[PDB]
Amino acid sequence: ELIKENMPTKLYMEGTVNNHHFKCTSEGEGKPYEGTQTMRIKVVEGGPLPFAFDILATSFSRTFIKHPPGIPDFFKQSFPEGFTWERVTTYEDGGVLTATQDTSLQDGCLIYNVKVRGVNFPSNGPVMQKKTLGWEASTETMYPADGGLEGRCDMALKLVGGGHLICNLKTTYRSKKPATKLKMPGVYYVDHRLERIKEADDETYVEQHEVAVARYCDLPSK
Repeated sequence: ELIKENMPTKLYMEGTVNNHHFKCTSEGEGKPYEGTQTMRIKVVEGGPLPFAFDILATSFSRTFIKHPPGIPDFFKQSFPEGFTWERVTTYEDGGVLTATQDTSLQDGCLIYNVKVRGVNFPSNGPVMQKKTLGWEASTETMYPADGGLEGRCDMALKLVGGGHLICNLKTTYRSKKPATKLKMPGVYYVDHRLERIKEADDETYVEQHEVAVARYCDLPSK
């Protein structure tokens, strides 16, 4: 329909982490019905960053989740109007990262505008010492609430040396489409894997790939 089998993306990000101002742009494409996509990211102001890029990774694309037929796709249904989200990520060592995003569809292209704000990352911790090795796979639970979706998950950042730094994510996804036009899902789950494919020049160029698939819980009941 409006969301084709192949779909290009463009993203504009602006933020500050521990008072460090920066900007990024990216471009990618993916297969929205297959749940895959790639993003090529450039830090265009404030580079090289004094924190691990990993903490921005999830801020760089909900349309590219594979929803099987029994699960109404909130995000795909939101077009042509699009949707927005806002998220708080709380790291167990005190860093907090907040992000808000607008998603819109313009002349065949998904356009993302993202504002990020990070505070209280410990100067001695692995994020500011850039001692991280990317994210483990994780599962996000989606709960319908008041016309929108509440996403919740935990994620863990691999550390150089072994071990993980754990964080908790809370997101609220809201549609710009009128609620009369949206079939809401029930509770469901999204499994994600987000991998870095390439990086250059002290993380001022990064290429990421995500795969994300929605499912219900297949565990037996009574």
